[PDB]
Amino acid sequence: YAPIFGLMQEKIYISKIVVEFLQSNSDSTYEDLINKIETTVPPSGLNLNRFTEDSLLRHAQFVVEQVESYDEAGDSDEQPIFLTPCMRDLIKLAGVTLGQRRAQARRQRGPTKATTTKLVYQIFDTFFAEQIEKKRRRCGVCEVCQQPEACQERRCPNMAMKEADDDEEVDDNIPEMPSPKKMHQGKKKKQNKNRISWVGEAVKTDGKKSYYKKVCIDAETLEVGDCVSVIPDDSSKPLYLARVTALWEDSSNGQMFHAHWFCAGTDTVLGATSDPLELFLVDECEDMQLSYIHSKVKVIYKAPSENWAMEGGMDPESLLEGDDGKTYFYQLWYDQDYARFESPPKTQPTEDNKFKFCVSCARLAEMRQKEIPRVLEQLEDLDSRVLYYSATKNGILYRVGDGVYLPPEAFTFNIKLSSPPRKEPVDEDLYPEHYRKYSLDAPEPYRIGRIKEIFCPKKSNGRPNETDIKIRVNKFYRPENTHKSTPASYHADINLLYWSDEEAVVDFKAVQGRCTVEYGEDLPECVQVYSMGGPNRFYFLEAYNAKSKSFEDPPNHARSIKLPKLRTLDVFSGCGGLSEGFHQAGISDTLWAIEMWDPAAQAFRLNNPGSTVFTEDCNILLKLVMAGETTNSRGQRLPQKGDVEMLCGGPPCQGFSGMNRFNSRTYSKFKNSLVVSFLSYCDYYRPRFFLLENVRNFVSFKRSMVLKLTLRCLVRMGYQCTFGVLQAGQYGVAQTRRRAIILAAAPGEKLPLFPEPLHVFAPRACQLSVVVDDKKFVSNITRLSSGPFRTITVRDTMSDLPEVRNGASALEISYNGEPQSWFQRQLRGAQYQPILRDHICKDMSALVAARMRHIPLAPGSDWRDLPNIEVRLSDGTMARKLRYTHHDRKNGRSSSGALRGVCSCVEAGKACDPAARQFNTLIPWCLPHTGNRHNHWAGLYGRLEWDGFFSTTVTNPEPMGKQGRVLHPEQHRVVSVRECARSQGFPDTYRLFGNILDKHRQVGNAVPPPLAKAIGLEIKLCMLAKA
Amino acid sequence: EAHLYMQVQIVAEDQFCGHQGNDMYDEEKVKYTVFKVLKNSSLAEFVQSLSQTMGFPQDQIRLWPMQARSNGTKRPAMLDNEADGNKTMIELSDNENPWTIFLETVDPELAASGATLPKFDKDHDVMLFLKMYDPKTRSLNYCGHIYTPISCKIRDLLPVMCDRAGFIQDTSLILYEEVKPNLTERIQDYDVSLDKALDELMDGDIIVFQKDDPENDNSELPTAKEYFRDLYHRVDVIFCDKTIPNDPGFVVTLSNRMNYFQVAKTVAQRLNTDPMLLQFFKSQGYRDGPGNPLRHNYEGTLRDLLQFFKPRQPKKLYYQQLKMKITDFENRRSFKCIWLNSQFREEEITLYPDKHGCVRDLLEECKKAVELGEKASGKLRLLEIVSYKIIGVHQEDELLECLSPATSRTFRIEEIPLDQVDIDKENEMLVTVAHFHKEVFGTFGIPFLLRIHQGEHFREVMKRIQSLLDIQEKEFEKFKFAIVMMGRHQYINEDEYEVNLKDFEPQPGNMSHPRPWLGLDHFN
Repeated sequence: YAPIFGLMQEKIYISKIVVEFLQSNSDSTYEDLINKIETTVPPSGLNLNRFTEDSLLRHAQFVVEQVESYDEAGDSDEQPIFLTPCMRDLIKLAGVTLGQRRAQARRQRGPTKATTTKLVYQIFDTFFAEQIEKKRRRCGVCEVCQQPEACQERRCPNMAMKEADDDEEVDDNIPEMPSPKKMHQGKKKKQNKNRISWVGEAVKTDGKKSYYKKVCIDAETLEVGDCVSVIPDDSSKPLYLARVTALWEDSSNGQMFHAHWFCAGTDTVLGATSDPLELFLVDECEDMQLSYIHSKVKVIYKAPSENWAMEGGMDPESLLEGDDGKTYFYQLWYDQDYARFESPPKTQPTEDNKFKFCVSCARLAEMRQKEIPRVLEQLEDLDSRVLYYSATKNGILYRVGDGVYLPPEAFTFNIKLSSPPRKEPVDEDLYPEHYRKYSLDAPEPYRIGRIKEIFCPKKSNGRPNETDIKIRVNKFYRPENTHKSTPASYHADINLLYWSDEEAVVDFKAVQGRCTVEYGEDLPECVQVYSMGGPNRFYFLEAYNAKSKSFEDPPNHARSIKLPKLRTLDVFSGCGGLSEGFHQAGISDTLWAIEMWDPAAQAFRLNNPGSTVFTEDCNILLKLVMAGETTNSRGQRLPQKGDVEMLCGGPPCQGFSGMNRFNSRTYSKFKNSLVVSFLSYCDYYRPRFFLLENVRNFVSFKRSMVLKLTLRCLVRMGYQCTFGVLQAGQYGVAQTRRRAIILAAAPGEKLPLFPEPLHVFAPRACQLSVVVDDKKFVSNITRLSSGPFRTITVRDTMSDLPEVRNGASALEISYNGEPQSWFQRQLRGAQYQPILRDHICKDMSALVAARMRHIPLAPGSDWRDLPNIEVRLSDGTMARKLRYTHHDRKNGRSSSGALRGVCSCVEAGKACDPAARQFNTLIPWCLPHTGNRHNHWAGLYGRLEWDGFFSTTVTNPEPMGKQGRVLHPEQHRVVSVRECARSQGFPDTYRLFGNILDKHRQVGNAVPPPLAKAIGLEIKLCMLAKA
Repeated sequence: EAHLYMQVQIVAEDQFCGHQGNDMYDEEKVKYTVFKVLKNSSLAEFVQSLSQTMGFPQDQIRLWPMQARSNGTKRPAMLDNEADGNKTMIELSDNENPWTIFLETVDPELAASGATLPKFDKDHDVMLFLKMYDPKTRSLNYCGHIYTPISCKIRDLLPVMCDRAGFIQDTSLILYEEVKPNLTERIQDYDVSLDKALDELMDGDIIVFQKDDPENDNSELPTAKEYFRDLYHRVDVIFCDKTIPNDPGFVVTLSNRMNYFQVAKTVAQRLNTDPMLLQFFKSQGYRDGPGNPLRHNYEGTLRDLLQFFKPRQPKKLYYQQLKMKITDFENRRSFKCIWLNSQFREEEITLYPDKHGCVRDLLEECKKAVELGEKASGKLRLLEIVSYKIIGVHQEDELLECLSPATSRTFRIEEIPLDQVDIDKENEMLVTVAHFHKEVFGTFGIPFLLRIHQGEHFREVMKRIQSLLDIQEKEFEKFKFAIVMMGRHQYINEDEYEVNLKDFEPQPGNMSHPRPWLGLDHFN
C-alpha cells in the first residue's frame, strides 16, 4: 500500500503548492502554473523525482476540490480563487466536476491609492455619480445547486465559469451598425416670433439675390458670430445649438441665414462622461430660415493658457475662475468618423468673406475639391486621345515617370501564372484519432507599375473628356509572379522588382498611391541606404522576359531638416522594444523610464547605456516629484517639469480585465490602477506627444468605459486625441496580435495620423473597426486588405537558424550560415562575424519530448495525427498505449469497429467514471476525453507552418497551452527565445537578461519594434510639419 | 615656399592608343609630365614654357584642361588661350592639384610637310573622340580626335571615320555613344546634326563605331554595348584555402552577375577538382579571415558575397577542398559514439555520416575509422545503452533519423565476441551481469554477458569474470556475489559452488519482465 500512500502525499503536497501559489497572485496564466508546479522542489521524506504536468492532470480533482473548499469557508466580495484564468483553463482541459465534499480541514495587504493629481482626481470623482445606477440561470444539476439554503452556499461554479466566458467573449462583433449618419439631418420646428427687422444697410452687395446684412432683430440684437439655440421636431433629441455664420436677405426666398452647428459632448464618443456645458466644432453647416430661431445663448472659446506646459499639477479650483461652470464653451474640433479631436482649424477668411465665412463650408469645399481626380497639364494632342504631363488625386501629384500602385485586379501577366491528391485512409489501429481531422487567404500585394503616358479620350464633340483619365503602365513582375513562382521569393529582397515590356491600361481612379521605383546601378549610393531611406521605395535591377522566360538587362529607356531628438519618458517599458522602435525612427532619445520588474530593467540598461531606469513603482516617483525632490533614495536625478518631451507607454490591465459594465468594487480597483497614474504623469509633465498602448480588448473594456473615461480626462487636460487599433502583422512581423493605440498631441502641435499598412495580411485578423455605444469607429487607415510588400512568413523568420535540439542552453553559438531571407538580412546587420545569442528553447519533460518527436511534419499536423504506439522514454519509465473502454454516440465506432470513447461521460447525462482515466500515455487522455466540447482542441500540439504565422503573442510557449501552436516546423523542439524575438522583429544585436523563462516573457510582452517604428515615422512627420 | 607651387601633369595623345577600358586611358597606365609651378604664374607664361621646353611653336599646340563631369567621367574641357591666358592656374583649377591637361599638337611627321594646327571656333566647333571596336578581337583601337562643326551631319564624317580606321570606303558602320560606364546608346539616325544626335553635347564625348557585318554575330560580344557591359561587371577575386595558414591564394577574374554554380565550376576548373568537392566561405570583411560558411543552394550573386569590401580593398574568398560531395557534406550529422576495441576498452569517437542514411553506413564509416580484431569476425554492431543498461541492438537497415536524440543515449559499436555466437542451448546460458555498491539500486560499471554452464564449478565462473575484468588480484576478494530478481537479492556462497539454470531463468514462459541477473558488490 506504499504507492497509494505516496500518491496521497503527492496529492496533499500539490494541493498545498497550488493554494499557496494562488494566494501569491490571482492573475497567473496556465503556463505560470505549470512553471510553479515543475520548479517546486519535492520533499525529502517522500520518494519522488519531480512534479510534471501529468502529476497535476492526475491530481486535478483533489487540487480543485481543495481550492474550492478554501474559498467556500470564508466568502467575501473578492473574486473567488478558483476563477483565476489558469485554474479555469485546467478545469477546461480535465473533466473535473465542481462542488463536492469539501470542508475537510477539521477546524483548520491594502487597497492602496494612486497618486492622481487634482484635476484627474476631479474627473474621476465627477463621473463617480453615474456608476451606481443599476438568461444564464443556475444549472440545477450539480450538488451545490441541489443543496438547500442567492445563498452564498448555493453559488453555481458552472454558471460562474460561463459568466466568466461571457465577460471574456466580445459581445458582439457584428459588422454593422452602419456608419453614423449626418447630425441634425431631421427637420426643425418653426418658431412664431413677433417681429424680425434688419438694422442698417446691406453690408455686402454680391449683385445676386443675396444681400448680406449685419444685425437682425427678433426681440433681441443678433449679429454674425452669435450663438443660437434651436428646437427641432421632438424626436427624443435635445435642443440644437449653432452659430449664425452669415445673415443675408434673398430676393427669391424669405429671410435666410447659414448656421454652422456645434456638437454636444454627449453626442460624441464621450457620451455621458462629457461635461454637459462642453461643446465641440464639427463640419456640419446648413442654410435655414431665421424663423426657426429660438433664443440667444453665449459661448466662450476656452483657449489654452500661454503657459500650458507649466499648468500641470495646479489646483483646478484656483484656475476655475471665473463664471464657470455657468455657460457653454468649446475648445476642440471633433470628427466623429475617425473619432478625432483636433485644435480648431486656423483657416483665415478673406477680406471679401469677413461677414459670410463659414469654416464648415470652407472645409467641405476643400475636401470635395481634393477628392476629385483632376488632370493638370496638357502635353500633346491626337485625333482620338489627348495627352497630359501630370495629374493629381487626394492631395497627391503624379507625373509621367512615377511608380504607381494598382489594385491586384488591375491587370494580368502574360505568364500562365498558376498551373493546377488524396491519401488512403490510414490505419485506425496505428492512428486511432485521425478521424477528428475532418469528417479566406491573404491577397496578393499591390501591383506596381511605371507610367508611360497619361491621356484622356476625346468626346463626340471633340472636346477632351475630363470625367475619366486612362493611364498606360509598364508592369513590374515581382519575384513571386515570375515563372519561378513563390519559391523565387524566399530569398529575394522585399523591394525587389523586375522590369518588363508589357503595357496595361487602367482607369485613373484605380490608382491608389505613388511609390518611387528606381534603378539599382544609377543609384548614387548602395541600394541598402535607398531601401531604408524612406517609404514606398522599390528598386529594379534586371528585366524579365516572359515569352522566353529569361532574365535580360533592362532596355536603356527604362533608366532614370533634422529636428532635435525629443527627450522621452517610457512608462512601463519592459525590455524596451518601444524605445528601440523609436530609436529606429530616429525621433526620440529615452532619458528616463519606469519598470518594476528587475530583469526588464537590466535588459533596458544593457540595451540603452545612456538612460536612467528606476526600479520602483511609478506612484512613488510621482509623489516625490510632486513634493519637489530632485534625487531619489538611490540618488538618481528624477526629471522635473519641462524635461520630458514625448511620453509613451502601455500599462497592464489586470485589475479591470473584464468587459461587463462597471461595478463599485471594479471601479474602486480601477481608480488606483496604473492607467490613472499614467494620466497623472501626462497631466503634470505636459509632454509634446503622448502615446498609450494596450491589448485590443482595452477598447471595449467595461463597455468601452475605460476608453471613454481616459478620453474625457485627456480632453479636460486640453490635448488633442485619437484612438484606434492596429494589426502588427501588417508592419513586417510574422504574428497576428491586434493592439489598441491612443495618440495625443499637445496644443499647437499637429495630431499624428495612423501609419498606413505595409504588408498584406489575412483579412480574418484585419478587423480594425471598433464598436462604442452602438457606434462604429474606424481609424484613418485608407488601405484595406492591400499593400506594397508581401507577407512576412515564418520561413522568412527562422529558416537559417542553426539546428538545435530540445534542452539546448548554449547562450553563444555560431550562426553557421549566411542570412537567407530579407527579414533576416535586416535583422542581422551589415557586419558579418557575430556570435548569435540566446538561441535557447525550454527543456521539457521526456514524455512530452517523445510526444512531439512523433508528430508528423506535414503542414498543420497536430495531436490528431499522433500514433498509438508504445514508445520508450528518456527517464526509463513506460508509456502505455491508450485503451478505449467506452463507446460514444456522437462520433460512432471505427471502420474496424473498435471503441472510440474513453470515459463514461460520452453517454449523455453520465458522470465521469473514476479510475477510468489513463496517464503517462503517449497520446493524451484529456484530449480524446473532451475533444467534442472544444472543437476537438484543433491546433493543439501542432507545428507552425512554414508559410503561416505565429498564432498569437508568445510569453511562455507550451504544447497544450492557449497560445496556439508552439512547435518548430521541422526540428523536434518548441520555438526558442531567439526565435520568439525573431517573431516580434527584434534586431539580432538586441540584448536580453535573465534565465530562459524571463527572456521568453520579456520577448513576449514588448511591443514589436517594427510597429513602434511604424508609429515613430508618423509622429516625426508631424514634428517636421510644424517647423 | 613649397606651398605656392602645384604639380601640373601633362598627358600626350600617345597614351590614348591601346587603352581597353572606359574613357580615354587608365589613370594608372599613363606617363605624366609633371611641372612644379608658382600659383601666381599666368597661363600664357605656362603655355610659352611648355612650347619652348618640349620643342614646338606656341601656336602649334592647344591646351585641354582635364575636367570631371557630373556623371563621374573625366573629359577634356575648353580653355581659351587668348581670353583666359592671363589668369593664374590656381584660380582656374578652382582649388585643384595635381592638374592634368591634354596637350594637342600636330603630328611632327605631318607638320614637317607644312601642315599646321587647325583653327577652332569655341562656339561652333567641337572635339570628338573616335574609338574602333573590333568584335573579333574584342578590343578597342584609339582612332584619334577630330575638330568638327556642331551643325555638321554624321554622314559627312562617315567616310573620314572609315578611312581613319582603315576601312574600305562606303562601309556600313554601327555607331554608338559611350555616355558613361554601363550606358552605351546606339545612334539610330545618321542624317541628323551632332547637336541633335547627342544630348548635352560637350567636348571629350566618345563615339564608338564598328563594321556592320554579319560576321560580328559569331563574336561573343558582337557590339561595343555588351563589351562595355561585361567590362563594367568584371572583378578580380583572390581565392584562399583556409587550411593553409596565410595562404596568398590565386586570383580569378569573374563577373558580378554570377550565381554560386558558375563560381564553383570556375574555381573547380582552376583547381583541377570536382565542383562538389569544394566548400566556400564568405569573408569576415572588416578583419581578414574566414566567416560564415556558404550553403550549396545560395541564391545570391557575387556582389552580395563581396558587398562589404571597399572598392579599393582586395576582395578575398576562402575555401577548402572536400573528400565528399558538398550535398552529403552539408547533410552530415555529428554522431558522437563509443568504439569498443579488441581489448574491450572504450574510446570516444565522432563520425559525420549523411543524415539520410542507415546504420550500415555508420558502421562502414566506423570500420574505415578503426582497427578490427587480430583474426576476429571483422563484423561490427551497434548497441544502444541508457543508464549503463543495454536498451537495444540496432539492425543495420535502421534509419539514422529515428535514433534516440536524448543525451542519456549512448551508441556503442562492438565486435561480437567469439564465445557467445554458438553455445549449448540446454546447458549453457548467457546471463546479464552488472556492478553495484552496497544496495542494488546504485548500479555502475560496464555490464556484460557471461556464459554459465550446468552444475558448474563457481570458481571457474569467477576466473572467467577475472579474465574479463583483469585488475590487481586481491581486490577480487571483496566482491560480494548475489543473484538479483525483481529487486530481491540472495547472496551466493562462493566456495559452496551452488549453480544451476533454475536460479537464473524467470517463471515458465516469461520474457516480457526482467530476467534474473548476477550482481557484484564492491567499491569503485
